[PDB]
This record gives sequence, structure tokens and C-alpha cells, in this order.
Amino acid sequence: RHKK
Amino acid sequence: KLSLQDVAELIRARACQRVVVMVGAGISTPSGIPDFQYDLPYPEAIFELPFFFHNPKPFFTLAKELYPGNYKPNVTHYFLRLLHDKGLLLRLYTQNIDGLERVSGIPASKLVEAHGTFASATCTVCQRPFPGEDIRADVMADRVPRCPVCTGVVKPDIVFFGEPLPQRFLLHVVDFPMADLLLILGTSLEVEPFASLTEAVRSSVPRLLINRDLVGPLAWHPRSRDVAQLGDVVHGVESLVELLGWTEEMRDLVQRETGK
Ligand SMILES: Oc1cc(O)cc(/C=C/c2ccc(O)c(O)c2)c1
Ligand SMILES: [Zn+2]
Repeated sequence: RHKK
Repeated sequence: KLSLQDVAELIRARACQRVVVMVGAGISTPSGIPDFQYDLPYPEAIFELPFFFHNPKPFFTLAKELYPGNYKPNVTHYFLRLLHDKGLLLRLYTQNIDGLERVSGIPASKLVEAHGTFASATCTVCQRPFPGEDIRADVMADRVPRCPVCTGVVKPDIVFFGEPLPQRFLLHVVDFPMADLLLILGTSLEVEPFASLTEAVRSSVPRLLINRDLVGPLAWHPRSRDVAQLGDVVHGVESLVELLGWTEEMRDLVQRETGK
């Protein structure tokens, strides 16, 4: 889920 | 309403014992690394995978500039090393890729390098891992490091745009509810998922920002136990150290680590  | 001295008394009194820290570019400009010629179409291309596959040299130039030996940690980093040595540091979340948290002697187990690290590298094709020393010679020698099995480009484990944050980022699920003090130094945490993380500590938890200005979710969605120490981050850190009675330990630590 969490991306840069 | 809480002041810097109240936060200091909370820490001195050990009523604050599990400090979660979040840091960004503002703690590293005093080491001489700026925020934000390189042969780049625009700034962000240095951390995009398609550009990188097409021209890896500008990234490798930055890597050479950031490898150990170019910069040293400053009072900011050493203040954080001190929290660790005094048994107060639950986790340190950094957006920096300069590695100075680990250089300041904070152990890896205490760090979430949310934008990754030069300490290790990964073949971009077959996904084989390599210690970052293994490509060091090539980067220092302006050669593109190549996988000794598939010939793929071997890239340091810097997180690029659109990549998942590192696996250790998951620790936020446990650290943030466990935090009894949130310290934000040298970043506004403007962008997701860092923004919402400031919102993930319990309502009873002081949030202390040492930063140029009051910006980000501390400005946008304040809580009653928030503190802003605005201005020079180094000056703010020093005021806090000074209220904690850690002046002599700062000096001891800094000279042990850096000569003087
Ligand atoms: O400046 C850039 C350059 C680039 O090449 C990609 C991105 C973002 C990519 C991305 C962001 C979020 C996602 O969820 C995803 O699948 C991909 C940003
Ligand atoms: Zn490979």
C-alpha cells in the first residue's frame, strides 16, 4: 500500500 | 498550554520514556547537504526508475557524493544518539538518505530509513541483494555496477518514486500507538504517508516540532498538547538540550565521536  | 520546558521536564522525569522521532532534510542541511549540471530533465528524475534505466549516471553521481566520508553528523544527530543512549528512543523514522543517523551510532534496529539506504544494493533485474561495499569501488570509479550473474544494473536500496516503502516501515503500526512523545525535527511531513503518521499517536501524547516554521499537520490539525519550537533547528535542539541538563553529555559524545 504505502509507496514513495 | 505546554512549553519546551514542560516537554524537557516530562523527559527529565522519565514520564516520557518511549520517544518516536521523525526527521527530514532540515536536520541535514547543517552538515552541508542541501534540501531539494546533473544532466537531469527535472529534479525528481534522479529518483525515477524509467529515467534511471535510461541514464543511471546522474543517480550514481549523487551516490558518490553521499557515500561515507563526505559528510558528518551534527548536534541534531548527536542529540538523537543521546536519547538512544539514555534509554528513551523507541524508533527514529528518517526521510534522509545520507545515512548520518546510523553514522552517529544509532543502531539499525532503532532506525526506519523510510527512503532507504546506500548500505545495501539490489540487482534491478534478478533481485539478488549485495552489500553496498560490493559496488562501492565501481561507484567511486564512475562505473555503473553490473550484476555478476545477469548483467542487470545493480542499484543501491534507495526507494524510488512509486516504489513501496521499505518493509521496516511496517513498524509504524506498532510504534505510533506505543509512542508517549512524538518529536518532529527538520521536516514538515507534508506528503503521505508521513502526514497521517503524526495523527496516529494517542490524543494524550505531546507532539513537539523543532522546525523553521509551523507547517504540516501540526499547523493544519493542532492538538492540545502540541509544542512548536520555531527557528533554527540546531538552536532549537540546543535549547532543549540545555533545558534537559544534557550539555556536558553532548560535549562528551561529540568529542568522542568526531575528535572535537
Ligand atoms: O515522480 C514520479 C515518477 C515516477 O516514475 C513514478 C511516480 C509515482 C509512481 C507511483 C506512485 C504511487 C503508486 O501507487 C504507483 O503504483 C506508482 C512519481
Ligand atoms: Zn542480476
